[PDB]
Amino acid sequence: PEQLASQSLLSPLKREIYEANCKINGGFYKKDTIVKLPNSSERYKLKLTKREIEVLEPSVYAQSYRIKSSMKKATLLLRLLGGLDVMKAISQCHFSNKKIARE
Amino acid sequence: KQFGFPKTQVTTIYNKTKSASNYKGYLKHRDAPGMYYQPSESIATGSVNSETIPRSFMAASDPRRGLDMPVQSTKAKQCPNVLVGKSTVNGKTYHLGPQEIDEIRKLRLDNPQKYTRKFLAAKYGISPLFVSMVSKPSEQHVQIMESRLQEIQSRWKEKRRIAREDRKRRKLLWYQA
Amino acid sequence: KTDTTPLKLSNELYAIFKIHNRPYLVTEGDRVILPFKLKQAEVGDILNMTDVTTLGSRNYKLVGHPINTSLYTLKATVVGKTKRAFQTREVTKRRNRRVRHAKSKGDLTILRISELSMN
Amino acid sequence: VVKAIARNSIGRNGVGAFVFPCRKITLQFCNWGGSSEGMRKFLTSKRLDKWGQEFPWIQFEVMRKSGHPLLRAEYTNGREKVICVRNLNIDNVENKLKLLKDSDGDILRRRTKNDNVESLNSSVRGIWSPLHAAKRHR
Amino acid sequence: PYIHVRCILRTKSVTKRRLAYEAHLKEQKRAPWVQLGDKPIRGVTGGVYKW
Amino acid sequence: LILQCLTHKSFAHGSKPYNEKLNLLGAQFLKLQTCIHSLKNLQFSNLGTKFAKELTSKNTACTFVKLHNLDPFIFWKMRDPIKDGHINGETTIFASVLNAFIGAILSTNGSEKAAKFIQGSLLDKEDLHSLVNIANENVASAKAK
Amino acid sequence: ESELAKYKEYYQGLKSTVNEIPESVASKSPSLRTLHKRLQLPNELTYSTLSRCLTCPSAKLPDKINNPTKGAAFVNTVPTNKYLDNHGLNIMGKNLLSYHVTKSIIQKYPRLPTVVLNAAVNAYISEAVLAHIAKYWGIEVETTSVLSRYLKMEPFEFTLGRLKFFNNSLNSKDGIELITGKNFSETSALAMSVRSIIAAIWAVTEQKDSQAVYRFIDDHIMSRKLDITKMFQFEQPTRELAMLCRREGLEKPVSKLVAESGRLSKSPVFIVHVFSGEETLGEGYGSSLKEAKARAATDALMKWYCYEPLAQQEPVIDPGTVVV
RNA sequence: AUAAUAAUAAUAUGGUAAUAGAACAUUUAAUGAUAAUAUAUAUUAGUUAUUAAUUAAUAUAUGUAUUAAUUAAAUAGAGAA
RNA sequence: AGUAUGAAAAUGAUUAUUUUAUAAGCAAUCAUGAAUAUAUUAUAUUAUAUUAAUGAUGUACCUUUUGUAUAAUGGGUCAGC
Ligand SMILES: [Mg+2]
Ligand SMILES: [Mg+2]
Ligand SMILES: [Mg+2]
Ligand SMILES: [Mg+2]
Ligand SMILES: [Mg+2]
Ligand SMILES: [Mg+2]
Ligand SMILES: [Mg+2]
Ligand SMILES: [Mg+2]
Ligand SMILES: [Mg+2]
Ligand SMILES: [Mg+2]
Ligand SMILES: [Mg+2]
Ligand SMILES: [Mg+2]
Ligand SMILES: [Mg+2]
Ligand SMILES: [Mg+2]
Ligand SMILES: [Mg+2]
Ligand SMILES: [Mg+2]
Repeated sequence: PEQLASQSLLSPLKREIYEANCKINGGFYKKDTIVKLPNSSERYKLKLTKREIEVLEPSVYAQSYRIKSSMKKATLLLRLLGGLDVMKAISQCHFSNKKIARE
Repeated sequence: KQFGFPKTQVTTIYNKTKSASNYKGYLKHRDAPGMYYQPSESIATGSVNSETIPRSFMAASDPRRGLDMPVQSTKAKQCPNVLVGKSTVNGKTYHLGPQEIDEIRKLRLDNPQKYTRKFLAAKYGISPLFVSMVSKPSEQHVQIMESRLQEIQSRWKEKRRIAREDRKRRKLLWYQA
Repeated sequence: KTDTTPLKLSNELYAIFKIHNRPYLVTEGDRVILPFKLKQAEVGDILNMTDVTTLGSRNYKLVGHPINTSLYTLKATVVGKTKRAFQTREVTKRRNRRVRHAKSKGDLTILRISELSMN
Repeated sequence: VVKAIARNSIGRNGVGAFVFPCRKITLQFCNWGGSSEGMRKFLTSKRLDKWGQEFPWIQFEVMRKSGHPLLRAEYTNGREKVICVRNLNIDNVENKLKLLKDSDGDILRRRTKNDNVESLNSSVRGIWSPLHAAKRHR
Repeated sequence: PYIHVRCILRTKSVTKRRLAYEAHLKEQKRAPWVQLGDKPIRGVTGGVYKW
Repeated sequence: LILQCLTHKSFAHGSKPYNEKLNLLGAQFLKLQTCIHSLKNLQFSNLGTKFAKELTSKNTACTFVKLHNLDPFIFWKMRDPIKDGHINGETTIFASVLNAFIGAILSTNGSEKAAKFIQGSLLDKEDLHSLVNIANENVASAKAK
Repeated sequence: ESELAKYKEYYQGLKSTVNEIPESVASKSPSLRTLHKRLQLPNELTYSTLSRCLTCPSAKLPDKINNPTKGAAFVNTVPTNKYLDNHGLNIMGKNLLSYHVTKSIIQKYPRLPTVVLNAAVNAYISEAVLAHIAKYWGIEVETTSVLSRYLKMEPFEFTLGRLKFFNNSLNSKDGIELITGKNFSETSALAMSVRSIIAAIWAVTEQKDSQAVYRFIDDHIMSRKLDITKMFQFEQPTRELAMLCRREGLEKPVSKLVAESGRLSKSPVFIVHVFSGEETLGEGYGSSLKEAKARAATDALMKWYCYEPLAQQEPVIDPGTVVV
């Protein structure tokens, strides 16, 4: 199904705890915050590993098709598109001189 | 003078100037059996050792008091003062009365810019700390100068901000002892 | 004729004592690690040190070879007998295929200085 | 003014009372397998009774499981040592049992030369200070 | 040769803010520089007083 | 030491000796003595009773010292000089004074003598001014209200 | 022949033996005897009393049992008897430990400020330290289910030698860890066990030997290391030292430069002394005159507060904390 | 009058070519319980004086061992062509 | 050149921790600071693991030779044989 990692990998209660923790904490998990569950009087303190922290945050995974090129040729542009915003990277690929940029 | 032990120092059979840290010399040294007096070559800044407690801080009943351990090697005549207060150099004075203290308050609340702490101190022959003690500035004045501090802080760069936090932590570490 | 009042009147004391001539400098509660296996004393037993060389405070010290036992009291408690970490070395020559493995796991005995004071 | 920094005391076994490091030992044997013959005959050779009488502060457990024979010793500090005594006789099993009993459970470690005293106490004679020293340099 | 290019895109409103928080915490945890710092006396004790 | 026990921290801005450590140590010792008293007068079930709590409560000590007329010898600072002294927190001051006496006895004369003193004149049933009597009055008042 | 009836019989028997704690059954518990010998408890402290110390006041189960889906399951313990739990022993141990530790710390350091004294008492007898002492002693918590103990037919002498209380199965499973009161915390239960053991030692020993609860406390608690110097944090020690000298009969403290090297450098060294007349009250070092002055004042204050009197001395009662 | 383990005194323990004892990993044949609360494999961290096995956690497969042990045999051990 | 499975290595890109732009050689061992990670007895003044501050020591391996770091032979690496 088309849904995020937090929605696909967590049980309902753990999802509610995690979402409430992120909401109270500003949008992301923090180690120790007793969270209050809505329409209930019970409180929780979720505990996660850094792998869980990284995997539960929103993200999208894109894969290309079979591209006719070399890794040494792709790296020349993938090292430029390092941590740029996607819109900026799209512009750079639009105005690059390399055949890999279209793909 | 109370104890007449022979005086000795940590000895090395090797050369202390060139082999200060070689432990074999200290190990192989041999002192004659008996009591000795060898002073500690350390500063007593963070110690609570009975041998370092000053006499005035010990109970009179303390037998350790009569004995002359915390040797007064240094003499206060030749050591110059450090960051000393003016009153401590020439003692404190108690000469202002209620009426002029009240008028000091009125001036401070009237024109804090014109009647500053140093100005009042000069006028009335007191200390700026005393001026702050007796008087109190205006809320507008304190607000504007807090805002000035905020502006100065905001104009800082990353390195100066980190350096100031470091200064704060270091100063806090001064007093832990 | 050995006056010891300076060491009597002291809230902290240290002692240098020798086991099999190896010296150890300890204070009340320290943890000594003898690099050998004590077969005379079993775990939980108490050792009375009778080869103390020096007893010292911040500014005074008593030296003896050894010091008289009556003056002081130094007792240790054996807390465990264990071993070092296992190591293996390859002893071999420059153009020899044969390698001989020399394996080492020594023995240690842990002591806790239970009481150190001057009587 | 004075404030306090919260602290917690550090235990010192042997300074007051001594608590024996070894708390429990478990002898696991198998009724099938020649690797457990030594453990079986040790268990039936009137020796475990002597061990219990000699060390009444250790809890001895005897268990059967399919596999190689084991000796499981759990200590006060929370750690645990397991020894497989496969294909050992009564005396060698006893030697392993003595080894487990006669040791603290600390993780085996490598030490440097002359690293034989560990202290929590501050130095009676404070650290050397060049300004406060009997002989001034040059 | 044929290759493939893969990408993982994240959000500035979650990941970057969390990373900034963690970096801030590390900065606050960083120890200060003391001119006469209590640098440990490295080396074994030896069983004798050298001072 | 008696004067130190009868002087509170609020007097002379703590320049002269005062009783805080004595208060704490006496409070702990008296609590232990009252716990053993509840045990003896074996059964570990009377340690949380309202009588047990009131036996050490501050009001009990304040009333005890008032009836024992040790008030005029106590050094402390009246918050508002002319008004009912109840509002001025006198219960705490005098409870502190009594606990200070307990602690001073314990520190100077010893645990055995302190226990004898606390189990004697204090904490008695046939004194009519003892902490026990005051506790019965207080529990009776609580029952009435 | 139903197995449910056999389980009912087992549960009833377990409840009865936990309600009565008979010595005939408790004396067969290897855990209790091993713990007894390990701690060298008095020979007249009954194994039933030790098991009473281990058991906790778990009489009525909570309503959160009805909702395991909400993150809490309690299927490990049986109701206890209101007259055979360890509540009173816990209270008595609290009293004894507080009194003894406070007295010991005071008599060692007569001049400690109240805040530092409280901090040290906590450092010695806090809940965490007591829980660590329990686990170090070997007090182990019952985590298995009564049904599992029935399935493997476990004698009750094994359960009687385990710490028992309403403990939440599912505590941190899947990283949830629903919060609860202290009545469902293992740390508090372990501390309760230690305090109850202290109380039982006293209860059995006071008559013949008034002491030996105090000796046990010195052995297992006051033997622990604690550097009192690491519990201080001053703000304005110059002002505090001036006030202290004024309160005493000492001449005003003036700070003076004793030695200096490396001025006009990254890391200079200044040695300053706070003299009260001709007598040095504090020695400070620093990379700045201000640092050295502060360190000297703090050193003088600490020498004063942490002064330790000899055991042979007439008792020292301090005039109270220096209040400015 | 042995075997195992331990204790004391004494002697000995570098090694190419070479000689002589002992043991371990892999596979196959004979005998051979147990079982998903188990077995096998892999990674990380511990234990046993450690080319090997074992304990814990995690991952995959499997209602499961040519299993522990004793024998008999090898297409039985590779940085060197 | 069967099917299924396949975190086997060599090899490539990226991320994370750590060190690295005044320092020189088989790249490793020991000594020793510092950062980070994990830890349901870290009670801590704790333990372990990873990491080119810094110091000392250190002339790859086989073959064949009286004798080789030798600028004498053989080897790009790994898996299988
Ligand atoms: Mg030299
Ligand atoms: Mg070689
Ligand atoms: Mg050769
Ligand atoms: Mg040979
Ligand atoms: Mg030889
Ligand atoms: Mg072959
Ligand atoms: Mg190969
Ligand atoms: Mg090889
Ligand atoms: Mg080849
Ligand atoms: Mg550089
Ligand atoms: Mg180079
Ligand atoms: Mg030739
Ligand atoms: Mg050569
Ligand atoms: Mg070359
Ligand atoms: Mg070559
Ligand atoms: Mg070639």
